[PDB]
Amino acid sequence: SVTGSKILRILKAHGLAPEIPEDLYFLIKKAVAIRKHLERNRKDKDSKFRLILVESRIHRLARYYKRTKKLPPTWKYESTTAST
Amino acid sequence: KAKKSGENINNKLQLVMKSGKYTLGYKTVLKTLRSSKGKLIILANNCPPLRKSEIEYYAMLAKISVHHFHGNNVDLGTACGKYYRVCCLSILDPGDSDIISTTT
Amino acid sequence: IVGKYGTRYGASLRKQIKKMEVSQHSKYFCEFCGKFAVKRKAVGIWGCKDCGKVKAGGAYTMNTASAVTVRST
RNA sequence: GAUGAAGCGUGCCGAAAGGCACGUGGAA
RNA sequence: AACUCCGUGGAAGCCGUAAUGGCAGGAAGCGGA
RNA sequence: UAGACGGUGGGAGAGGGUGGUGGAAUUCCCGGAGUAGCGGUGAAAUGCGCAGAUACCGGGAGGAACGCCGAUGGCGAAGGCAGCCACCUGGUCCACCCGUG
Repeated sequence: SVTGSKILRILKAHGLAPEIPEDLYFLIKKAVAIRKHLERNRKDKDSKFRLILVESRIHRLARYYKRTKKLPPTWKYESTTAST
Repeated sequence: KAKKSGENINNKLQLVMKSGKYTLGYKTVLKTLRSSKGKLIILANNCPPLRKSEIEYYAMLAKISVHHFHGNNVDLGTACGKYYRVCCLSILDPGDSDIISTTT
Repeated sequence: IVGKYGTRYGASLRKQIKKMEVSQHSKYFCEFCGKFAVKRKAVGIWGCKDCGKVKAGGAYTMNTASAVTVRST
């Protein structure tokens, strides 16, 4: 079949964007574009609520990671500008 | 005709940040041009007036390809607490990438 | 802000002086380059300390609601 | 000589928003 | 001396002030007008 | 991996924000033609009209709303949201069961 060596060959070329904590980064991309949307459109309160909840979820993932590792919640707490 | 493209730019230069030759900054770029070492010049959209015309002449005199983007930060991270910004980049180096090929 | 006025002049007068002047003194994004280094040089006169670009703008804001409509039309 | 506004800094807090303290600054 | 400027140099957090501030559109340093 | 989240692919919508724009109607103004009333009510009167109103045709200006479709319908967390166009943007459903665990 298709063996692990030749698989990682393919991974290294394209380094691998196929999926996953991804979760955090994807939501950063959501947040960023939503923030820019709401830089205009200051009157869109409803989607602004969705921003608040995006930012919240991001933090909870970061805190999750930080906790369930002492290494990743380092970066996460900082990049979220979360905590204090 | 596609779904977002969009920003295959962003992820394209995203790699360069870890992969590697290349030089950032106006002066160093203008230098690369005059030295004729640069291969390509990427300019940010906003980029100051006459500040862009400079890079343009010397890009012309040096026969350097100019790919109009630009520049910025890993926006998502530095956004939060993070960019530095870049108004131009000079491909004296792309490595495991290919932005040089059919794209400007 | 309006604190220089002490207990004089009343609420509206100084609330608006502070409002106008806060906006007034905010970082403003230069039209030529894109840097946030535009400062009022005289009401309606604006300049970027970065590249020196001297612009005509509103009296207390570099851009007015009407000057924006122009760009479109 | 006194009081000490905006602005700015540092620290802490918050996902952000901002908030608090201390300092700086000196307005009228 | 300060200010301005030239060369060099190549900082992606560092330089600087009483304070504001400065920087890859190149900071400090070194050398000059 | 049975919750949750993500991926790829299908979808509906008066969800929100900015700019634009279409036609109907009202008011006013201009021109034309045209007289003695118009309006309004249970009846009336005030009112407007011979400096020519009302009814009619054409031209213009301006503001506000968006007929039919329209539902017993749809969207949103609620308040609430309906002419058309583009841009920016939120939520949400379904299929595959692919990823995190």
